[PDB]
Amino acid sequence: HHHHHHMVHITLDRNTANSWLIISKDRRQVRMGDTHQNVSDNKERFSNYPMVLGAQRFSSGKMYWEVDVTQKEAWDLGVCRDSVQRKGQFSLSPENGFWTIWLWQDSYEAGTSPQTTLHIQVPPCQIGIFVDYEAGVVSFYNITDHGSLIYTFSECVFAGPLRPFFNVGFNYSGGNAAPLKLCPL
Ligand SMILES: CC(=O)N1CCN(c2ccc(Cl)cc2)CC1
Repeated sequence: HHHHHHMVHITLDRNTANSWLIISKDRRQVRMGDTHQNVSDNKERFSNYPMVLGAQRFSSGKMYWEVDVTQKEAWDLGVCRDSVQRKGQFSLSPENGFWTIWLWQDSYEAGTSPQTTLHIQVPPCQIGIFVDYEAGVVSFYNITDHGSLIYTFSECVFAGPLRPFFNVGFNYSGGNAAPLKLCPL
């Protein structure tokens, strides 16, 4: 792909984070803590899952960023509506305002309803995410495999401002403590 020139500098929004997340001082890295991180509750925080939003809101244009997923067993990545549900149980789908892919139990899947199997020969250490607001497109790229396409959501109905979306996943196994990191431009 040739989307690199639409690179944007994403930072994480502490106020949206699940209360067990630890965000670095530079707001570029997030990981699961072993306990509640001693923050007050608020209506923005994701309650049920280890999720956080980027601070940036997008309503036009073309945007590209990259996320490091090295040595994680489970994670979700993509974009979502600013108005997504924060509290309680929900599935990641375009109907609920999410355009995402994930790793879970040694398989990669796109967050359609129902979910779609992905075909990845080279497990990615870094993921590129491309959003074309006007075209209604969200695409995912395998940076470890020379930028090969993972998945394209097309005919997207964004229906609002978009935010970068992250889920570091639970760490029941003791093998998923590693962070998500926003990679430098
Ligand atoms: C609990 C803690 O402080 N940890 C564990 C997770 N860590 C980590 C960083 C990068 C990568 Cl690739 C893998 C794992 C940092 C140190």
